[PDB]
Amino acid sequence: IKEMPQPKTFGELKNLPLLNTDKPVQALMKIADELGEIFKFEAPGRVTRYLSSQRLIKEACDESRFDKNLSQALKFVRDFAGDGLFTSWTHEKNWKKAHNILLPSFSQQAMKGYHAMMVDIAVQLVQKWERLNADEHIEVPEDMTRLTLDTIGLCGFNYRFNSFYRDQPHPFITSMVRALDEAMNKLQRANPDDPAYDENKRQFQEDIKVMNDLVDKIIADRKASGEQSDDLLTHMLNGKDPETGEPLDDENIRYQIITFLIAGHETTSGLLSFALYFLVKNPHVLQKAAEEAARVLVDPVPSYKQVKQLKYVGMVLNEALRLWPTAPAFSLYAKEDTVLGGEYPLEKGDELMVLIPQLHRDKTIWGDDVEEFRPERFENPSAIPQHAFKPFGNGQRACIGQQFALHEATLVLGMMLKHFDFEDHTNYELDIKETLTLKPEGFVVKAKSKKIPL
Ligand code: HEM
Ligand SMILES: O=C(O)[C@H](Cc1ccccc1)NC(=O)[C@@H]1CCCN1C(=O)OCc1ccccc1
Ligand SMILES: C[C@H](N)c1ccccc1
Repeated sequence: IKEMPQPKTFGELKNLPLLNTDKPVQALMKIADELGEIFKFEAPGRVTRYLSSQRLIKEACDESRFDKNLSQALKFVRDFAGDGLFTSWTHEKNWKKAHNILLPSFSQQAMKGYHAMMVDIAVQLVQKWERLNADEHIEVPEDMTRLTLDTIGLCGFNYRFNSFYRDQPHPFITSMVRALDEAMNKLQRANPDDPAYDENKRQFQEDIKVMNDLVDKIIADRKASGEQSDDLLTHMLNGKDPETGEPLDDENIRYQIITFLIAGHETTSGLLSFALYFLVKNPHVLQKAAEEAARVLVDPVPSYKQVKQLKYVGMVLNEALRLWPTAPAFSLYAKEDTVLGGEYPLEKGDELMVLIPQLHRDKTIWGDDVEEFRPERFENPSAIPQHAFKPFGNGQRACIGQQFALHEATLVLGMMLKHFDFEDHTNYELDIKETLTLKPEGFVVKAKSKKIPL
């Protein structure tokens, strides 16, 4: 039994001003490097503890001992995501209900049904790049977000955002991004009292109304037509929870749609961006990956079966998730009084934060080379210890979208590597923008077509 280290303090603000930065996760990563596997973090009326070691995170991941907590970031996202899967407590009736209805829609099996629609968007990405002139470059995060948003639109609700036809966002996305922006900015802030932030508050209320009206219309216009298009919206309108026997009500369905639209703008787009970054910075790896893409994707249109064969492309994506897990933290609470790691006594209710990028750098798991991009670490998936690798979180509150994310990222990265050579023509310096998620800002490449017909 021993006392926790704590980073530097600002009198009565405690540690809060440490979050007065547009890169809080990165600042928390540098604090973990200084203080080690566990530190205390206090704000006025709040105390959490950041975990960085596999030794302590394997205990936090014990579902008999700890459950999902909504962090301050999750409570602010709930103002527009409501009791959707990502922002609901495990004990809220709508969590288990929604989880049991949607779990079949997100299985490895359901991916065979989404495949055609994903390919439709991936082919739009490849044609865009095939049609660039010699002088031009690729804005990598911008194009990946166009792809992932369009993919979740079409598979989710049979809606085309047509992001490859635009350089200005949909009225929904403007509100959605501006809501999320306001939600992360609030973390550091003084209070919800300053008249200054009323304008930020006014705007936030108009954005919640805009997202709510446009998604409530979508539900309404789909119940209008009676059409049964095999999409998440159909599954949610017809689907019945086997426990309660009930379907979701229209309000919860609107919350699920908002939740899914954010995920598929903010997470998979980041994975693909990091993955391409590590590939252009590691030529030997790009070469192994492009060899597999060219051998496997022998048809102009990739099949489900062919994407499952891209083992090494899978390993690249897992290595990108290891260094830069795009949803970098999740929050837990003690269900009862308990002792963490034989050393840190917690009371019932006490909060933990899992710093996933730090977990993924634990030299006692991964060796001394933790900063190296080596997809070969993942050649043998049973060599990875339990709870050493948690990019999709933990237990029943893990990412429902995991197989959807990996199928889309494997398909698209497969096709990119099949169709183009890539040049890091600016020698890009990694600059990680923090929203809810991580993305590489300003990441630009050139592609040189291999002139393979679609
Ligand atoms: C590479 C992409 C993604 C990563 C790294 C990721 C990561 C995560 C993680 C770490 C959690 C746990 C959060 C927590 O404990 O607070 C989570 C939950 C969730 N994710 Fe994802 N995600 C990704 C893509 C997606 C996609 C594409 C969707 C939807 C189509 C999605 C939907 C969700 C939902 C609904 C939850 C809450 C599930 C529940 O608790 O019942 N995610 N994700
Ligand atoms: O939101 C929190 O409670 C903490 C930050 C905090 C604020 C006030 C007092 C004490 C701690 N959040 C976090 O540690 C991290 C860093 C910034 C975002 N974040 C987070 O966990 O956001 C929720 C989230 C959403 C989506 C994906 C991962 C994580
Ligand atoms: C990280 C998680 N997959 C997420 C879910 C919904 C909205 C934003 C993020």
